[PDB]
Amino acid sequence: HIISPFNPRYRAWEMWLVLLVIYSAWICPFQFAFITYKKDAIFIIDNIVNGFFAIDIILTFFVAYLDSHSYLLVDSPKKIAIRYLSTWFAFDVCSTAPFQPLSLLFNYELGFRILSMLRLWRLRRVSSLFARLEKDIRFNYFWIRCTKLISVTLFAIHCAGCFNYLIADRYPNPRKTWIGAVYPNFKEASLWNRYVTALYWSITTLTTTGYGDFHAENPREMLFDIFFMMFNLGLTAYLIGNMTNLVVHWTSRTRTFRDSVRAASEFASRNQLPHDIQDQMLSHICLKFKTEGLKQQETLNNLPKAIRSSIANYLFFPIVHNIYLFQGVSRNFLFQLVSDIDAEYFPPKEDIILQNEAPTDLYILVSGAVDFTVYVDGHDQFQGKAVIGETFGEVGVLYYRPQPFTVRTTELSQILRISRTSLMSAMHAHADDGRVIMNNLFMKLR
Amino acid sequence: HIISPFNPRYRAWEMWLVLLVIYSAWICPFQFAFITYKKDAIFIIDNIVNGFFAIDIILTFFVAYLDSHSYLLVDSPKKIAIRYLSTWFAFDVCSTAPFQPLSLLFNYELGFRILSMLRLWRLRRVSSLFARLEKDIRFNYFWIRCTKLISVTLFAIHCAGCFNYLIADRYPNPRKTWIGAVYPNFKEASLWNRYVTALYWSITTLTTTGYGDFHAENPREMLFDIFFMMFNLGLTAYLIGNMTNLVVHWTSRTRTFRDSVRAASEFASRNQLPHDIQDQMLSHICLKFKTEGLKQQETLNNLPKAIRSSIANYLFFPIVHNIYLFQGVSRNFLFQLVSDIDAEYFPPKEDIILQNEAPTDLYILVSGAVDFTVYVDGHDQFQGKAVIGETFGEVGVLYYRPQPFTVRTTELSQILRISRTSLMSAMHAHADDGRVIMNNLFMKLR
Amino acid sequence: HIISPFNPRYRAWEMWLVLLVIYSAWICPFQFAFITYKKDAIFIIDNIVNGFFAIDIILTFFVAYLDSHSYLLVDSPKKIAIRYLSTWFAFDVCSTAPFQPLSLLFNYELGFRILSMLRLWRLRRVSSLFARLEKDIRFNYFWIRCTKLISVTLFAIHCAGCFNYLIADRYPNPRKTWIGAVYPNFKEASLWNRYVTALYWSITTLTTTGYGDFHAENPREMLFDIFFMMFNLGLTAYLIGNMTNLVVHWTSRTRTFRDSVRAASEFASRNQLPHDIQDQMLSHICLKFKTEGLKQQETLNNLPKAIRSSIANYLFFPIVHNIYLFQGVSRNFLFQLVSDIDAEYFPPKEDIILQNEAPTDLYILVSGAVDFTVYVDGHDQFQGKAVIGETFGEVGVLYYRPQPFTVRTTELSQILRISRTSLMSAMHAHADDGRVIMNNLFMKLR
Amino acid sequence: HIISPFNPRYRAWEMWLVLLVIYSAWICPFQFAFITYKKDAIFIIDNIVNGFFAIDIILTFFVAYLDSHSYLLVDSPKKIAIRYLSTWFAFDVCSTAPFQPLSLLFNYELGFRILSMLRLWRLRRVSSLFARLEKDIRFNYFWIRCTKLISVTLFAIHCAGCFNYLIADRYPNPRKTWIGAVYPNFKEASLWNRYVTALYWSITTLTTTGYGDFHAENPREMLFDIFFMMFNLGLTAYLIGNMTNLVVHWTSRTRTFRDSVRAASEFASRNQLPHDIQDQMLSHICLKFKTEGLKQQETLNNLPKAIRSSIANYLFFPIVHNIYLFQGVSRNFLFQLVSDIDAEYFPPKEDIILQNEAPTDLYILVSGAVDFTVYVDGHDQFQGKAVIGETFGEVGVLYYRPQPFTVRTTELSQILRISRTSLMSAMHAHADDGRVIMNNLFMKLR
Ligand SMILES: CCCCCCCCCCCCCC(=O)O[C@@H](COC(=O)CCCCCCCC)COP(=O)(O)O
Ligand SMILES: CCCCCCCCCCCCCC(=O)O[C@@H](COC(=O)CCCCCCCC)COP(=O)(O)O
Ligand SMILES: CCCCCCCCCCCCCC(=O)O[C@@H](COC(=O)CCCCCCCC)COP(=O)(O)O
Ligand SMILES: CCCCCCCCCCCCCC(=O)O[C@@H](COC(=O)CCCCCCCC)COP(=O)(O)O
Ligand SMILES: CC(C)CCC[C@@H](C)[C@H]1CC[C@H]2[C@@H]3CC[C@@H]4C[C@@H](O)CC[C@]4(C)[C@H]3CC[C@]12C
Ligand SMILES: CC(C)CCC[C@@H](C)[C@H]1CC[C@H]2[C@@H]3CC[C@@H]4C[C@@H](O)CC[C@]4(C)[C@H]3CC[C@]12C
Ligand SMILES: CC(C)CCC[C@@H](C)[C@H]1CC[C@H]2[C@@H]3CC[C@@H]4C[C@@H](O)CC[C@]4(C)[C@H]3CC[C@]12C
Ligand SMILES: CC(C)CCC[C@@H](C)[C@H]1CC[C@H]2[C@@H]3CC[C@@H]4C[C@@H](O)CC[C@]4(C)[C@H]3CC[C@]12C
Repeated sequence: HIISPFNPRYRAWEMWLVLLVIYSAWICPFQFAFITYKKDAIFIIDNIVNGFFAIDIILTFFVAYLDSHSYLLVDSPKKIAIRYLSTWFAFDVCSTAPFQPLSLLFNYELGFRILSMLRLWRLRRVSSLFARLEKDIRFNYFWIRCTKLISVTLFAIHCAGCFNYLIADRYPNPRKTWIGAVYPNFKEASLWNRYVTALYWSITTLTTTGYGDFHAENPREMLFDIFFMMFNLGLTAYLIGNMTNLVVHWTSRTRTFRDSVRAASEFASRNQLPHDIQDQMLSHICLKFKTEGLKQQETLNNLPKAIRSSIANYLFFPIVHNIYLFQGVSRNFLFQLVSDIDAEYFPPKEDIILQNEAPTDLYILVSGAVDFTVYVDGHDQFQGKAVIGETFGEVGVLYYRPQPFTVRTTELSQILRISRTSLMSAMHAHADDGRVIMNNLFMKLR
Repeated sequence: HIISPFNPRYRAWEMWLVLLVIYSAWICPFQFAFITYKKDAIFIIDNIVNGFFAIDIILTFFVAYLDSHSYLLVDSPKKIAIRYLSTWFAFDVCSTAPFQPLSLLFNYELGFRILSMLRLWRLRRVSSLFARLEKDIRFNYFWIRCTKLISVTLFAIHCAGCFNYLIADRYPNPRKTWIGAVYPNFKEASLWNRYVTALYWSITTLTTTGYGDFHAENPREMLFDIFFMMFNLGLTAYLIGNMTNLVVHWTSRTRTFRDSVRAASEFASRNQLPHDIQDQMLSHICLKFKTEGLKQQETLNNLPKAIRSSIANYLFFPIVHNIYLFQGVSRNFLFQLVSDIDAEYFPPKEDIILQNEAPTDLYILVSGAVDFTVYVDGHDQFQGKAVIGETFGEVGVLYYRPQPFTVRTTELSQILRISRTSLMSAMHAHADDGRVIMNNLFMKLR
Repeated sequence: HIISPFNPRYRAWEMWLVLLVIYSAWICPFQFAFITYKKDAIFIIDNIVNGFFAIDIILTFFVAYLDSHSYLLVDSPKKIAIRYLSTWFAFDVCSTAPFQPLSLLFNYELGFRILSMLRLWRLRRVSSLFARLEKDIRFNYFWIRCTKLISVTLFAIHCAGCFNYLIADRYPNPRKTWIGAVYPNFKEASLWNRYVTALYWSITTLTTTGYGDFHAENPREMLFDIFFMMFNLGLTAYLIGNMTNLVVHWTSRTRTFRDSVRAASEFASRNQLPHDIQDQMLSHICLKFKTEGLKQQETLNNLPKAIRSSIANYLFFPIVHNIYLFQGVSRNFLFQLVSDIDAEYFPPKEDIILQNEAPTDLYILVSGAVDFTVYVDGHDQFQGKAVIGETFGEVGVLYYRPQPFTVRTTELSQILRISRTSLMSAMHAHADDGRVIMNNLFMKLR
Repeated sequence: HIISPFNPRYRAWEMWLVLLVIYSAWICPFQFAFITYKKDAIFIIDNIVNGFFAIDIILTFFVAYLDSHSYLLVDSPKKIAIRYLSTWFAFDVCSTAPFQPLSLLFNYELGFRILSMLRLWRLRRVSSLFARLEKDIRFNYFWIRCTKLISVTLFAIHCAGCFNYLIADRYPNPRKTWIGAVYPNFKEASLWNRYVTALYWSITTLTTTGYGDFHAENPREMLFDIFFMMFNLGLTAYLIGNMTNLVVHWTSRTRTFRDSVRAASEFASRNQLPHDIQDQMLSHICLKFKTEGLKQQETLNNLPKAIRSSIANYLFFPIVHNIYLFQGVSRNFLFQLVSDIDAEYFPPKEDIILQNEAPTDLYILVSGAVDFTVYVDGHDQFQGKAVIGETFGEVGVLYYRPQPFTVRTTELSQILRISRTSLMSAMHAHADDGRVIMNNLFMKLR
């Protein structure tokens, strides 16, 4: 018996009202200044529009809302009328109520047009849409906000141009007005010439060009220009502020990358490192930026540490499920195993593990070739290998001994890292470490 | 015997002085240029205003202040005169002292008007108010500062317009001035036409429009325009800077939210997660933003860790006071218990606790339904439940064993979390853990 | 059989195309408005340019690209045509296709010039270059982006000026146009005068000056100015946003330094420290800023903790290799030793180690003199020394006893710091600590 | 034999050169356009200025500099000539060399004035001063940078005005120039009228007003305005960027404070806390902001942890030196004791320690009254006290028992905090804890 605020009916009703509001807001100054009122072909359409909003006044009592403290619903139509009658009812029933149609049919005009300028309270619904669409996900945020600013700027042009043409009509002596002193016969021309002339006056003093045509002579008009140029100063400052937000935010990523590269280059050229350490640092920052892992670190560390477990369970479980070491290790162990795996990504020709380094982490390959050569003991050649899926670092499992070989990449790779302390934290989950240790003993003895 | 600076008398005295300062600052250029001086109907009011400030000069010796290093008072009127006589006394006694009324009554004028332009030192009190109202809590900060800028801009318009009308009066050959070459008979017109014309000239070169009327011909006036247009360049840059602060600060929250959603969507569409993990991540960020917990985390972690204990004592003590487990647990234990409770809030249909997960935390419901179904062992149906107030996670109290069921939400909930390490930290507070363990044994055996 | 996208041939082919695109984009409005078409001396060059792009349409099928998910290559020409035929093929084959040369040779003009305005789709390659050069390392980032903005601004001036000269030619009554009412005989003048006049009109309404010459009289031209001044408002806001990024980013370092100095001075002058502690704090921040160690800390702590080991191995191994203590300590121990050394840098006259201070760290000198004097027990003189390479702090190795002397610098120095906990972490690497302890015993006994 | 770069002689020599550079840069356009050259009264002064710079060319070989990698000196005049002859020698010896005085005395002019426009290379010294004064401590940073921008803007006005007056002189037909068509007789007027007219033209198109006088008619002049208005667009954007930095940086502190208060008020009014917890949170943030402890925390935690020990040794040693507990505790213990003391500051009426709270920290008063009342057991009245210097919290030294009383402030205080873990860390420093424990036993037994 109560209409939910997420039906397909009510949302299409709102968007039909939004098109109707845009119609009313475009007509109202153009009706206020140029055209007369006694003819009725637009009077019909205005009365129909007032009928639609009078229907909406009734129908907003049947609609549920979303409360702030308790969520997802408010029903039982008490407190709905308390919400609607306190916040938005008074100005809506002032705006919806016809006054010109009663003045026309009762006895009878300028004081009745000002009562028709209250139709602009209907323009809150466009603000409610541009509040919804920023916060909705499935839209470009830097498109909606510039659309909002273009809407406000175009409406300011329109309303100011029509009001100045009004104050040019109502004044005796057509000469010494802004349009009279240039065109001496202007009331006999069409609507398109007068409307384009008023619009052209208004935009040359909004966008602060100000050629020198169409300046003011009438002192009341000379008074209107003071308030309009104050308003244009304020709005132009606001517009430059929004475009500064769009430019600062659109290019933050590339600027932060170039900061990191400048800092690495100053640190390198200060201490005079030869070539190799420079190329390692700069290529490693280039491949941190091509796979943008900084936002990955932040947004993974903002997750509630169970959804990241389901992420790693999707990504790395069939890779860890088939290794040299792990054979029969009881997948209910693997669910608690997988969730601490921290992926990584590595440049080519970066010496990963050097000879006689004290061990720190397991390096499961997921892709990419690896080339191992003797370091210090062997001047050149020798042997060293590992292929997709084939782990290494299995010396420092429990042997606690340094790595035999050198580890230099050939083509780029993706290397998982279950480190030493993570392994020793996995040690207390016993009765399945026996299978791992049997795989170690039968692994190395063969 | 010494007036405190927080009386209701002295604050109303200051605000009466602020209205008097605004009066003096509006009159002084308008008196300096347009009107004469020999008539006395405003001379009376100016002498009365000088009387009020001469009273304030005496009365500021009886008032205490707030020192910088030691707080809350300085009394004993030594060092009050040392403060007042060193900082603000000289220019105040130069500004308050009448010079035109002595020139009028002594013997007698342009050199005496410049001595009346020193009345603008009285305008420090408006700066003191706009320093107080930013730092006071009970006002909108983005309203006060724009009011300050509108005040400075309007006063610049006013003073520049009146000074240019002065330099147009004092020059012989009324033609070849800015107002003379357009209106040849301008000294015979009223005050309102000349004042609106001067104001209209001034605003078309402050807001950089510059139509082309009212340009300068007199070379001293052509010299005045150089300094005024330098000043307008500086002030327009300052105004755009302040509106950039208001726009960058007004929309930081929505922009940060949309950053987080873009980063989550790039991380999802890079690694090709199917649907479910995307919808979990995006709905969890949407319900971190509807209940803005990031500012909550920051401002709770900036608190001195006793007021947050009183906060949690108000919020969660009658909820934890009535549980399945806790029955007679000696509320002086509960005061030390409650202060480490970390609240949280959760989306619907997010699988909270999965089957055979190694346990981490207690999950006391505060609201919201919970639905538990068999995971892996059971393909569908089965049973699992918990209602408002009914805790779960009571397996991993001391049993250290994985959870039996799956835990999926149905409608959204608020779930407290006293985690495993927090429980084991609460273990050393003994002689009341016996009641908890008896409640465990009689709880599970039934 | 497939051309790689990193050959020297294909890159020079692209840059030749970029010069050809700049040629076409400069000619096309200037051809559209000023000159005729029936003569053929430029028609030849345009057909040759269309030939070059028709060659490029074929040749872009033989070129490999870089995929997003898997890196470094895509070969095997399937999916290359799927990439190229879906993204960029349609507008390229619309732009490359000649239509004016077919209109000239088939039967025959304004509707055929608009088909020649589609040559501006060729201007995507300039956007691809200005996307590459920001992300490439070996270029100044704040030079490329301002070059991009100057390019867009100059092209807007050019195209708007030529389009307004077109709409001034095509209109009957040469008077009441923008160039007709000032120059009554303008079609008989040269190209340079008309082109400079159109360019001069366009820039006085792009850069919002607007003298007052050359305003519009024709109502269709009065309509064109509305769209052009809207566009200029948008572009001027965008340009101010980019220069705000350049100014905020160019002076962040000096502003952060001056923040730190202001905060230290307020903390000093609040609590009334005499002189010495002020000069120590301020000189220490000055020598943190002359050797900018903050970016060093950040970018070293962002490194993957093996490249920083190779850095410290290059920088400090021949310094630690020759000390009082270390003599025969088996350089495979030294590789694991060096990587935890944290360098530092110190001001002169800063009291480094005071008398009877509980010990915290080893202080190996690398440069700079050190002067030690008796503290408290000795009023003045006494003795204390250490020279380049000569360590101190060797009391608190295992003796766990306070330092004997005071340590005040004379000229500035660079002092390594292997702290107490780092030494005790190095203790478990035994069978070579015996040599260190023998060097201690024979060191102190002599 | 080598002049140090920090003598009082050489710095005064540099500042005399800076005044001479400002003289040359102001004269050079004004000499280039307005005045003739054959008279000699300024020719003398120019030759003298060239003599001063020819002396400086020699004298810059005797001066030491500061190297980048090794600091504080470079002597031994090899590599000084390598620095000076590579970087700055060529353009200095091109600028210093006279060419007009040789043209005047050799045989003989426009091509020789362009050789005199190379005197503007001498203007690097003003850039070196405005690089030094930002980085020097004893100057306001937001004053120097705005002075730099005003200097560049005024010089742009000056040079552009004089160059346009040159291109107005050199053209035949004095009518159809910018100054000719308004003043038909302008070459017969003085210097002040022509100079003010050129300056007034230049500033109305720098500050984008553009009245409508003084527009261009000569096509070469119409070409000059294009480059000058491009330059003014660029410089106006740069100026707005710098004022945006000054406004964003000048009001960051108050804006951050108001952020914290808005976040606390939203967190309070969301969860509906009654009054008391709101007033505690808001008054505690107000007294974190009146004594700005956030910058204190940052800049103390950036200190090298020995200077902060000397700070706490100056601030708190004679306060801790005289307590209830500590009597004879051997001040060489006190030097290691004091350095971990963390000061704090507290609002009035904030309940500091509640009844039956599990203890956390010692609370030595340094000022401010304290009022203790019974909590829960006692409804009202009771007793509780502590005065300046009199510690409390001495229950939980080793008794590990909750506090007896409640602790509510009356007037604001400053309370040191040596916490529980800091005390237990001080426990291993024995052979003087016996005196503390004797003071405990004789303290409580009395
Ligand atoms: C041709 C006819 C077209 C008709 C269709 C157009 C009608 C659309 C109408 C939408 C209106 C809602 C837009 C809104 O809500 O107003 C923004 C605020 O506007 C300002 O800047 C006002 C600064 C004033 C300048 C100071 C005055 C100086 C004294 C919110 O911006 P926010 O900060 O994002 O909330
Ligand atoms: C019609 C009559 C109305 C009379 C009533 C109005 C009187 C009110 C009067 C209030 C005055 C106090 C306002 C203040 O204090 O001046 C701000 C600073 O102003 C600037 O920008 C000055 C930039 C100059 C431009 C460089 C010059 C270029 C060479 C502080 O701003 P802050 O940074 O927030 O402190
Ligand atoms: C004399 C002849 C010279 C011919 C050579 C010049 C041709 C070069 C041509 C390069 C073009 C690529 C440059 C680009 O891509 O367009 C930037 C975006 O431009 C804007 O600002 C457009 C704002 C519109 C204002 C709103 C309109 C208001 C309704 C990207 O900027 P981004 O943000 O960095 O990506
Ligand atoms: C009346 C006679 C007075 C004579 C005395 C004055 C002589 C002083 C002369 C000082 C000069 C050094 C100042 C400097 O170095 O130039 C700043 C940079 O200037 C710009 O903005 C240039 C933007 C160009 C706009 C793009 C052009 C668009 C195509 C550094 O600013 P920075 O970023 O802080 O380094
Ligand atoms: C002189 C002339 C330029 C005046 C134009 C000013 C407009 C910018 C004014 C006229 C009516 C105003 C609208 C009417 C009230 C609206 C409801 C409010 O919840 C949001 C702002 C809201 C949408 C206003 C925005 C600003 C408007 C559109
Ligand atoms: C050419 C014309 C535009 C000059 C107007 C400049 C004004 C903006 C000047 C004139 C007098 C100045 C005021 C007088 C001194 C005031 C005391 C000081 O503690 C705060 C600034 C303070 C309030 C000044 C602000 C700027 C004012 C109001
Ligand atoms: C009224 C007149 C000023 C219009 C000029 C507008 C120009 C600024 C428009 C005209 C053609 C447009 C270009 C054509 C399409 C181009 C491909 C796109 O991938 C990047 C933008 C891209 C390069 C456009 C940038 C903006 C241009 C250059
Ligand atoms: C059209 C007219 C407005 C041209 C004026 C442009 C000036 C802004 C140019 C003219 C000469 C230029 C100066 C000459 C070279 C100087 C050395 C360099 O290390 C710092 C910039 C440096 C100081 C330049 C700054 C910009 C100046 C002062």
